[PDB]
Amino acid sequence: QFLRTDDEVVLQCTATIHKEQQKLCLAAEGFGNRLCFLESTSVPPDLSICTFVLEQSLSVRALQEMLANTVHRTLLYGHAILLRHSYSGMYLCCLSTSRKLAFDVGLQEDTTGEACWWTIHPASSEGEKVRVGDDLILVSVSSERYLHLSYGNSSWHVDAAFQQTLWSVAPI
Repeated sequence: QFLRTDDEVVLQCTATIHKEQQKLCLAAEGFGNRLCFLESTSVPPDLSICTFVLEQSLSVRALQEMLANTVHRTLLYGHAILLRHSYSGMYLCCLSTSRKLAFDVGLQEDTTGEACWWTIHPASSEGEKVRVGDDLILVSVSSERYLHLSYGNSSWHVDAAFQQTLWSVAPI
């Protein structure tokens, strides 16, 4: 099975500290605060806020074409993608707010611009079809930062950083 577009997926990652390993899912809520967060699993507690739709999928050339002009397809490594949040209808984006050399990651409704675009990359070839069960690296088209699993005081967080994180994107 290979990942396609217009799908409903869950972005998961593996967090290990003090030898305790767990699966975390990316999530958010439309109300008030905009930032995303992570839920522990085992299936996460809340799954409605945990689902994303692969609305679009373009080449970087194509994406930049449309932008410059204004001045169920499959996914391929290197392509930029757009992830809408089922609940809020807003879009997974990379913000310009920090937390300190890392940006915040949240929802926003404005789908124009590069901030809401994430290029997908392989764990270890560009142009190849993305197979379900593959691990993905996501890079922000706007900032060129990575969707990153971060650790704070007591909790795990997500941000756009200079270091990478592997994401188990899968449907359900």
